[PDB]
Amino acid sequence: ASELLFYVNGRKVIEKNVDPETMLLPYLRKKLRLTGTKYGCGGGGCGACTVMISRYNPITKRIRHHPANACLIPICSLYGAAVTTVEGIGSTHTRIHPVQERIAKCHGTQCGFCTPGMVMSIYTLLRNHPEPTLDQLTDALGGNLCRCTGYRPIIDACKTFCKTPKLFAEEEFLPLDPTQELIFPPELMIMAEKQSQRTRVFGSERMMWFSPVTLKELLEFKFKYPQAPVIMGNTSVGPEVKFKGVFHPVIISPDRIEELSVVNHAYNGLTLGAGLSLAQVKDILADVVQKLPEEKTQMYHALLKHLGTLAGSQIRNMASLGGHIISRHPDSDLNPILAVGNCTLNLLSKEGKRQIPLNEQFLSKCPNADLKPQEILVSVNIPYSRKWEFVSAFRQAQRQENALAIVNSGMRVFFGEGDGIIRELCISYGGVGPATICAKNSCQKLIGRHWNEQMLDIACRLILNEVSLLGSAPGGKVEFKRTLIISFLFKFYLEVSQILKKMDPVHYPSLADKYESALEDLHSHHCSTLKYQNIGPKQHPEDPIGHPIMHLSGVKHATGEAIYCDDMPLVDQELFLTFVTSSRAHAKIVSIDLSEALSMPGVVDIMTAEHLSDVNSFCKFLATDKVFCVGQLVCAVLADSEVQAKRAAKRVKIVYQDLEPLILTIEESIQSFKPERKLEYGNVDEAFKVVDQILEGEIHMGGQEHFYMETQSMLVVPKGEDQEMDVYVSTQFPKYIQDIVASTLKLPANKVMCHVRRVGGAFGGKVLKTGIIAAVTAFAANKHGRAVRCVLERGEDMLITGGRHPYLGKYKAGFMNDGRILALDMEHYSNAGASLSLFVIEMGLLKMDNAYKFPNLRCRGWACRTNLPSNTAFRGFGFPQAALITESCITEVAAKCGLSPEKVRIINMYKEIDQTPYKQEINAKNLIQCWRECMAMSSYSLRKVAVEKFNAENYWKKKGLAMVPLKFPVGLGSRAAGQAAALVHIYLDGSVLVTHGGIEMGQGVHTKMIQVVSRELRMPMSNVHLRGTSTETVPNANISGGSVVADLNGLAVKDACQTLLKRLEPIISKNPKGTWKDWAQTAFDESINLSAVGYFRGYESDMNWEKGEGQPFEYFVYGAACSEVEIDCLTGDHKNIRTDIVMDVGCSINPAIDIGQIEGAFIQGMGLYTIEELNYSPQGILHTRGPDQYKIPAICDMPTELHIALLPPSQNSNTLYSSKGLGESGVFLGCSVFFAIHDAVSAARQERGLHGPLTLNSPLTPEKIRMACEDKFTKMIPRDEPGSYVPWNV
Amino acid sequence: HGGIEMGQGVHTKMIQVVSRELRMPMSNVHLRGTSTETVPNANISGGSVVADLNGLAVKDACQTLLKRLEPIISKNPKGTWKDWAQTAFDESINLSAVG
Amino acid sequence: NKVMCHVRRVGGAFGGKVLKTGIIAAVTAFAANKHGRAVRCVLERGEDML
Amino acid sequence: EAIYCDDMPLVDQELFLTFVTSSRAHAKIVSIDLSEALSMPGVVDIMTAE
Ligand SMILES: Cc1cc2nc3c(=O)[nH]c(=O)nc-3n(C[C@H](O)[C@H](O)[C@H](O)COP(=O)(O)OP(=O)(O)OC[C@H]3O[C@@H](n4cnc5c(N)ncnc54)[C@H](O)[C@@H]3O)c2cc1C
Ligand SMILES: CSc1ccc2c(c1)N(CC[C@@H]1CCCCN1C)c1ccccc1S2
Ligand SMILES: CSc1ccc2c(c1)N(CC[C@@H]1CCCCN1C)c1ccccc1S2
Ligand SMILES: Nc1nc2c(c(=O)[nH]1)N[C@H]1C(S)=C(S)[C@@H](COP(=O)(O)O)O[C@H]1N2
Ligand SMILES: Nc1nc2c(c(=O)[nH]1)N[C@H]1C(S)=C(S)[C@@H](COP(=O)(O)O)O[C@H]1N2
Ligand SMILES: c1ccc2cnncc2c1
Ligand code: MOS
Ligand code: MOS
Ligand code: FES
Ligand code: FES
Repeated sequence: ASELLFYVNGRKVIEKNVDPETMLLPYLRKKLRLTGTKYGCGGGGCGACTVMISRYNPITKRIRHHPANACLIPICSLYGAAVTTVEGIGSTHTRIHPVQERIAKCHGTQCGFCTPGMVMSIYTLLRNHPEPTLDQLTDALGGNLCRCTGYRPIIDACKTFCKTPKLFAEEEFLPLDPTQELIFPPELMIMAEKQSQRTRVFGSERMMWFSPVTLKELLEFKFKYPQAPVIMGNTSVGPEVKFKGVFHPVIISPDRIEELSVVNHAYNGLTLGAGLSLAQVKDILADVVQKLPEEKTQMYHALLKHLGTLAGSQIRNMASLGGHIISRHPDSDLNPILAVGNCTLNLLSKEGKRQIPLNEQFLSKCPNADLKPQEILVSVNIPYSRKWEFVSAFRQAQRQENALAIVNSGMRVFFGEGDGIIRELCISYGGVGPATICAKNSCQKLIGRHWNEQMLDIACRLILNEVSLLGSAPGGKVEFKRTLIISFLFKFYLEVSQILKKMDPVHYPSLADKYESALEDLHSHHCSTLKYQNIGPKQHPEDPIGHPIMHLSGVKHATGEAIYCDDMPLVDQELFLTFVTSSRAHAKIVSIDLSEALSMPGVVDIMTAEHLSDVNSFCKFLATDKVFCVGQLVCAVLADSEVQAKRAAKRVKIVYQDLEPLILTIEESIQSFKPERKLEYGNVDEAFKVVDQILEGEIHMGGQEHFYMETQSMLVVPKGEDQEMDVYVSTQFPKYIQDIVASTLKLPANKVMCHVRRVGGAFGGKVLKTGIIAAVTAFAANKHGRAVRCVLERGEDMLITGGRHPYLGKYKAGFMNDGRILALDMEHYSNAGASLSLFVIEMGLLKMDNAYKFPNLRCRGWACRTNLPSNTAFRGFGFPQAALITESCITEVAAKCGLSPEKVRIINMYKEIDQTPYKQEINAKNLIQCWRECMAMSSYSLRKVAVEKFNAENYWKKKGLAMVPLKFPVGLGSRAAGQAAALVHIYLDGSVLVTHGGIEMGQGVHTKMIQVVSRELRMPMSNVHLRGTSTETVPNANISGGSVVADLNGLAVKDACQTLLKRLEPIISKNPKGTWKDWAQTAFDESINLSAVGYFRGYESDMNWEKGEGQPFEYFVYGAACSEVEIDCLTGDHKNIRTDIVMDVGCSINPAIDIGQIEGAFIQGMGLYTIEELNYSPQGILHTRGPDQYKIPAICDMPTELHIALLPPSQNSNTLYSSKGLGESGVFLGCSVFFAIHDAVSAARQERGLHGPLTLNSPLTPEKIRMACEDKFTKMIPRDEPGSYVPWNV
Repeated sequence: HGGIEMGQGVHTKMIQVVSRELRMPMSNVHLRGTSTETVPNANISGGSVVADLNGLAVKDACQTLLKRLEPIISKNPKGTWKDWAQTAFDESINLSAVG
Repeated sequence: NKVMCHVRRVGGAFGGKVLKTGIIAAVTAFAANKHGRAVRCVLERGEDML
Repeated sequence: EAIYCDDMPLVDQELFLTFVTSSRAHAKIVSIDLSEALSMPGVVDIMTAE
């Protein structure tokens, strides 16, 4: 019956008979046509859907602004609220807001897909803190992920708001005017001013939603519908219904009930209301710890600590305290701390008040200790600590911030009296079972004992007995979890045996000098410097080549006006396509049952391989009789809406029959015929006879998800004449989309056109699978004579799409005692997934050499078919894998030689003039110069001894340092692959329209082409415009990949402009002072054509793989990278302190864009080598929930200090304006972090007496780090027999 | 091309021109329409000369394409257009032309 | 370079789809831009003749 | 199946433009009153030369 009234961007919104299942993110985009708020992941993780919620409190008479993720907000909970969106704060047609201006002009957008989310986080903080500190801004951005920029640009923009040659003019930014901000809509203030008691009701066929606005009403609805969930923030229930198949027919969702918002400062503690957000609790507790004595604020410190790392700011401002406590997540960070602190819950029912303790039995949901079905949590009591009462909280995860815990803990002690006899003890752990667990029996046995090391040894063992983990346990990481449990117990000992020394120094002993670093955690600050050339006096001041010109679409990224593929409006009567994918790794499809699915609401069609017949293949789209991996396409469900399609897809019943063998690993794939790729240089077998030492070793390397922020997206629109299709798709290869769609429809290419304006990141993962999906989508569209849209959710996308190839490298190395590798016999193995990969092996081998001359070399490679998602090409294209393995070989030799890796790197380096394994002459002057400048700027030698100084002084924390050189050759297989084309029109007003085969993915290609046009035609960039990329305008264009897009399309764009000048030479000479409008007009008047095709034939390139020699590369991008880290030997955490990068780029066409490519590549590499990890079960299922969640780098992961230098220009008359195409280059430089961690672990291994075989694999995770730092805790843990259990992973 | 189909059958005549000049069936040629995004600065479709003048421009483009493909066509006289186009791409010869 | 005009076919013209067509398109595009919306203008036969 | 301009599908949220035309051959426009017209259902805007 009730109406849903709220505001969005100042404008009233009324929905009558509203569906209560409607979420805000869909509503904004589809119903309000506000497409700036984006879909990234759909679980609150990435912050792409960040918005501002505003509410008036009629009691306190103040407007409260908080951030939130729109993907989890149900619109029925917005009654009387004011949503603000990226569009709301400014636009190009109104006026640009400063946050929008600065994030763009600081070059903080590349692909731009994360920009609106960043803007709304920044904007929201500024509305609460107009004069902020940088900490407050970076804390707000804790939940905001970016895959392109590396964060530094966004942090520079944040600094401009903080009181305290460049890429951007900070002084030119208009100042923030807090008095001229958006007024909170006055009507909502009037609505709140009358405290209506009317309980609101919304409904549909599926759901009934009750919003009680009083406590009396709330309890009345809790009696009626006892099993209905009380929705507050929807950050627990929301993700469960979204992808754990849960459904609630009745929802109770109360408004701000004053009893649930209580903040009572009691005599013996405080009572916090169940409706308070976690962010509000953090403020309340941060306030009291600053104004009460430390003796009483012990519990509030522990909660503060874990609230600092709990998700990001968006989830904290949504999630409620009561919701946290009641939802009882096993990996809850707060509940273990609450468990140990004698906290009690204030319950309330219709039939009265009640109070129960928050104990292990409550956390394990024992009915007699739980809430009754008819009652609610009103508030929680958290008492003040007494004298000699101490509490600590610990946690470890994949990264420091915005990531679920692997293990966490709360631990309390009580001594009383003052002596050292322990009188109470509660020790709770999370992430080690289905619920939070208290070691009640261990603690009972420890009562009466003293606080000494003899307690620890026994306390560790009976804890290890009590908190048992089966080797098959959910989450995996069993051996690591075991260690963390006792390693936190060790840290707790040290914290307590220190506050005791502080308070009572004569009785208790001082800590061991080397041990003290265990207590301080690894915090952060973000410093950076950017060196580059700035030509110059010779050049015309309006020539834009060399200048740091902002990305053309950058401000539109900031305002949300940039249209990405799904942002295209609803086409009349369009349908939606979604796929049923395989749930088995290698099985026979015995049957499919579409009966229930076909009958369901909105369903137009469901296609199997049968229904595609002879057009189910290219150069198979849907599975036929067998499946060969999880995530393979099986059915295509077509419906009138997205929800209807997803619903019907879940009721498609497929039954399988598993098949042997189930091949998952590379070793398993090695047991018909694979083609070999080989490089022979010198004579390896004779070299092995004349070397001081021989060394065998290997390293495995994990894959990598692309994690483009824009998921796979397309709109396929049939014209309704001559079977014409228009295909709008986020892809890197329009020509391939054209071909596969045309082929599928059995049409000539002239009927199918593919159009691409922009792609929200790609990195290689928007090519082959994109076309398969576009082919299937276009089949449906043609079949039903309707436009069809296919956009994948993040889970589907990661499963359906591939990743980077996992590698295995095997090497046998002969070397001298000074560290010269005179013989090397290399083997590469790529994990291909279900299909072939060999392109990647080839580039692996050709770029394997990197910075080093290997005078006798035998490099061999083989792609390996497994039953996992079919992996694709990735930014780096074999080099990140092939380079790491040679550095691994170098590091193992260094160890045997007693020399540092950097001495072995410099002794094996290519000389100024030298030759590659494939007989190409190279000028490695800039390789050497990059290495030297990187040693100098980083002050390597001085920091080297500072790290050795630290390591000799610290036992439980170590630092490490590494430097790595870069040679990234650029060049495709052949001349035809590197050809490119453009089309340039000059209109009679003098304005220019240009286009070309290249695709904007965030790399700023289109910006560079306008810079090229500006130079060549001698006109401002404002006078040139580009719409996008199309097969209708420029045919037969090659893939946008290989670090050469701007490089090659730039030459074609140049070619077109020069053709136009040749024609206009007569016109220009007769009127030198004339404008372009005059020249264009007088050209038309004299019948001179003002349209021209541009063309570049391509770089000459060849490779004879029989002989193993050729000229495949046009030029070489050189560099070096130094990185420093500190590790936590107890937990396995690490911090990246500093990273210095020097890079030969030739003459940069745009140093803002080119520096942005280095940072992005570097951070994408850093992730690959450290924190990015895909977990697969023994049955080939990808794990995607809990601590198994996949984590790209965040702001917390970004190096604290970052220096980037570009080497002065080098003159290369074979490329566009002597520039070098980077983009892929910097990825490998992130292994500097890998080897810095490798060094740090070696320091702990040397001190402790652990010599010999140190092979750490990539990704170098906290699991791998901590288990490498062996000690009494690693040797102590329980261990299972290898084959006695089935593991969760590997 | 810059010309507009008003019912006078201009587009039909341009495909007839393309069919003669490239020596291919009319079924192998397609036209979608007219656009300032593809062909700039086009004069009015009037004066009894639309097909007349746009036909000469369409002819001009086809001949430009043959000049480039003359090497390709002589080495393989029996070949199809698919073969000639493919081998043109393989040898970095442009297959787009203004008329 | 910001404005593109696309024409697939015309259902007869004979000279009468030039100057007034552009006037109407100019006015129509002013509205579309003003309100940030697609705008369609199709005349009835009486209006058209007048 | 031949698509003419008005045969193009409804674009999402598109508006419609129609003209008020002159009913006199040579006269002065002493005034225009858009008051009733502006208040009526669906009306987004009415433009004069102003
Ligand atoms: C992206 C993301 C990251 C996260 N990261 C972390 C992390 O790092 N660490 C961590 O510890 N947690 C994390 N969480 C979990 C989060 O803290 C909880 O989901 C949240 O605290 C639950 O609060 P809520 O208000 O959303 O509960 P809701 O989803 O609204 O409700 C959950 C349950 O509690 C019940 N309930 C709620 N209020 C009451 C009441 N007053 N009386 C009775 N029953 C009630 C409901 O009936 C329901 O069954 C994360 C969640 C997300 C989505
Ligand atoms: C590669 S040097 C270069 C690069 C960009 C521009 C430029 C020169 N000129 C020359 C002025 C020309 C002379 C020829 C016809 C058009 N008029 C404007 C400008 C001068 C002043 C403002 C903007 C520009 S744009
Ligand atoms: C102006 S003479 C003219 C006009 C139209 C066609 C034509 C000749 N040819 C030549 C065959 C060419 C030879 C060159 C390459 C392509 N093959 C088909 C045809 C023969 C048979 C069927 C259709 C056609 S299309
Ligand atoms: N922001 C952004 N940068 C990116 C990519 C991307 O998808 N987004 N892709 C990379 C890849 S894999 C390649 S091959 C190059 C291609 O463009 P370029 O040749 O102009 O550098 O861009 C790189 N940089
Ligand atoms: N069916 C049809 N035929 C038509 C017209 C038309 O609108 N429809 N316009 C005429 C006019 S006024 C001119 S100028 C010519 C232009 O086309 P052409 O030069 O190709 O004949 O077509 C003539 N024939
Ligand atoms: C198909 C898929 C990926 C590719 C990456 N780089 N070059 C060519 C490719 C062809
Ligand atoms: O060539 Mo980039 O898409 S791996
Ligand atoms: O030239 Mo025809 O439109 S009178
Ligand atoms: S946070 Fe909602 S889209 Fe990723
Ligand atoms: S620009 Fe931030 S995700 Fe691409």
